[PDB]
Amino acid sequence: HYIGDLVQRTEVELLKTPNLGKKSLTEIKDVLASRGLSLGMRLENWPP
Amino acid sequence: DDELPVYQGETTQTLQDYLMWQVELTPFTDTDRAIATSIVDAVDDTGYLTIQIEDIVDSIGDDEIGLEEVEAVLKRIQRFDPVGVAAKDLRDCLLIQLSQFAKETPWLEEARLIISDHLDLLANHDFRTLMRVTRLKEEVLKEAVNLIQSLDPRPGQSIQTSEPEYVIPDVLVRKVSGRWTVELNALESRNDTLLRVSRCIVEQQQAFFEQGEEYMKPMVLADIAQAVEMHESTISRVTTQKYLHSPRGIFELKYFFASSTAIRALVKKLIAAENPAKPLSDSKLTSMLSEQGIMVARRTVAKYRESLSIPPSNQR
Repeated sequence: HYIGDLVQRTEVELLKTPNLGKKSLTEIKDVLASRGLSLGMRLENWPP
Repeated sequence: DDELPVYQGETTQTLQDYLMWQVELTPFTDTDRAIATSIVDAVDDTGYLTIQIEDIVDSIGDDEIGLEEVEAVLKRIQRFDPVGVAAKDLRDCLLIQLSQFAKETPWLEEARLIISDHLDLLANHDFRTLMRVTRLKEEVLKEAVNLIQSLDPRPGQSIQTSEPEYVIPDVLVRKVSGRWTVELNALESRNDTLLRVSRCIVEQQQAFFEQGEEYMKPMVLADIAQAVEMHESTISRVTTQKYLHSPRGIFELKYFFASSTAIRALVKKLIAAENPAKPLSDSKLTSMLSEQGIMVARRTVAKYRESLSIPPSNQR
């Protein structure tokens, strides 16, 4: 849900799940390349 | 040696240095860091120009690595400190600089995306027909354009050019009776004597070219080579190294040794009234020059007036 829980993952961890392939990883890399830029942190905690 | 402030250096930071510093600190992969380092060198002291994209992609030597990977990475690089960085074409520069308006800007977000994304090529002259394209009227569009005109261009904030690179002059021309008189202000001894002779040749140039006249009277290096009997290349070298100083229009005098310069002055006079016609008529001016006796016939003398960032051609 939302962003953060998605934003921290290594591409080596995300690359292997069904249906992603190499294309969708670069797709989310392009979409999330704007705004957040992040694709990682250890952060702190969560409000919800 | 050491224990003193030898001119060891400063290690300042340019824009590419700083961008690379900014890349060091962001969560790029092994490859993406190679694309990033590949883009930040492509960037210029002017910002906007990231030059050709497909050469960025092809420079990596295939093996996979599509266009989209450099595109995303490229966007994120475009997002680093000086707001709009790199990108291309200024359009996408203003779209990235416009990417963060906080979205709480009234009327600006939408209108600014329409104007800046597309049709901005016609916004150069004025609004006019564009007002009918976007259906906007009055100050609704004018305020958005106030924001677009309030953006600035690219980087050139990093800069790191504190050095103005001053002239320091070399020889002072104290102005006499509507002209100029030398004074030279401000082996090794033989080199100093040669520099003094170069100042003497500049004084001969005072006699070679009229100061008061438009531009400078046409002269040949054979005159200065006639006076002291020195070789042409030597005199041109002295005038090329040192820069003559005069109260008005001081210059290395290398350009001082009335020819094309008079035509440039005539072109400047034509430019003053050239404002009425955007296209301009250097060819017509060439016909006027031929009538004046110049005999210019749509020549580069007229073309030079039609060049040099003239309204001519560009307005057309």
